[PDB]
Amino acid sequence: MQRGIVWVVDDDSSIRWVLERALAGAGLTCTTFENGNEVLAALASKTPDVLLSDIRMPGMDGLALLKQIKQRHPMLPVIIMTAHSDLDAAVSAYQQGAFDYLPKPFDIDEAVALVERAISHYQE
Repeated sequence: MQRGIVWVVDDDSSIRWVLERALAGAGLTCTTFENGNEVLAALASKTPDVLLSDIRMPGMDGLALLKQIKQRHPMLPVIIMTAHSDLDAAVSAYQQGAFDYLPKPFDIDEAVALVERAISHYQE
């Protein structure tokens, strides 16, 4: 309902700036690493309110990371974020139980509200 965890794994300072500039400014918990690999160590420990997996970056990938949140506990809200590459998953994801497609670059202005959009579904 108010504030929450925000994990964004991507390889780009351009998307990391606007992102951290939105959360840190909105009081939302800002979190970043680089590739799904890093997020893994954090995933096994806890689960964010919403993450934007990336399937098109020099870091690692989005399948290896999504395979955890999907297997470990797919009940959590997840959003697919990437470019034309691997965009085919944008469809299958929906049938699998995806939330939406927030490709980058994007406007954090809309993301800030989209972050809670899913969290609400699991209102405590």
